[PDB]
Amino acid sequence: SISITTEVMPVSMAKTSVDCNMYICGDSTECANLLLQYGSFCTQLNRALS
Amino acid sequence: DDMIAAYTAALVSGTATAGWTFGAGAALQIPFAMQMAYRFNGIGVTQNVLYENQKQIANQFNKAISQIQESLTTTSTALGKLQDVVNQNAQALNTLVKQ
Amino acid sequence: HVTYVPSQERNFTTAPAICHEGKAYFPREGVFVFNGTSWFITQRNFFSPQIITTDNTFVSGNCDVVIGIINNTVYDPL
Ligand SMILES: *[C@@H]1O[C@H](CO)[C@@H](O)[C@H](O)[C@H]1NC(C)=O
Ligand SMILES: *[C@@H]1O[C@H](CO)[C@@H](O)[C@H](O)[C@H]1NC(C)=O
Repeated sequence: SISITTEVMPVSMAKTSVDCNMYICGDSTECANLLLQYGSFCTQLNRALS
Repeated sequence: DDMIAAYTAALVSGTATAGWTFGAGAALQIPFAMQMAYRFNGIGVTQNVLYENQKQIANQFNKAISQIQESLTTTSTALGKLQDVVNQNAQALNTLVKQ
Repeated sequence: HVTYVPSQERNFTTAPAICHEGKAYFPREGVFVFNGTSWFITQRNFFSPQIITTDNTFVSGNCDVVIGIINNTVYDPL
């Protein structure tokens, strides 16, 4: 007999990006000023996601 | 690096002198033309094709080796995924220093 | 894992092909070997000498282009 079998495999997932400034301090200038010295952590996160 | 170079030299010498038999066990000597004939026979081509066109096949082999040599002397990004490893390690350590 | 390991190597004198009345005879599978008396054909992984016949070999061309060809005879059963 001749049989045909199916096999399904994932290849990719969704590409995503975050913006630290809006997630942490949404439209607040004082919070952004206090966040200004955490920039290495956010550039590390953005490098990982990209 | 000298130890790894010695390992690769041993592998290339064993391939050029013994063939395929030094992985299954003890090395068996065989002249290189006969080893080439078996490799040709392994892909469905009879060995008279090798034995009658040996000059052309040898010349094409030498020409291909020279092209590989010429490609690596010009600045390019052929080894670009080996550079990424050292770049990533250096960047991680410098990020630890700056944080 | 149960595996097969060959052993007890032996040296023979070998040739790529044999010439016989202006024709080149190549083996089907195996190699031509010489053990000091006469020429046989054998499998590569085990030593079992066989008589060089027309069934073992095939013909392609004449014997002036192949490097290392020798003169010998091929036994026809008929
Ligand atoms: C070569 O092989 C043949 C096979 O019959 C044998 O008769 C002969 O004695 C062998 N010669 C040597 C030197 O072993
Ligand atoms: C035997 O071989 C030699 C060299 O390969 C060749 O010159 C000679 O013609 C051969 N014998 C015959 C009968 O063709």
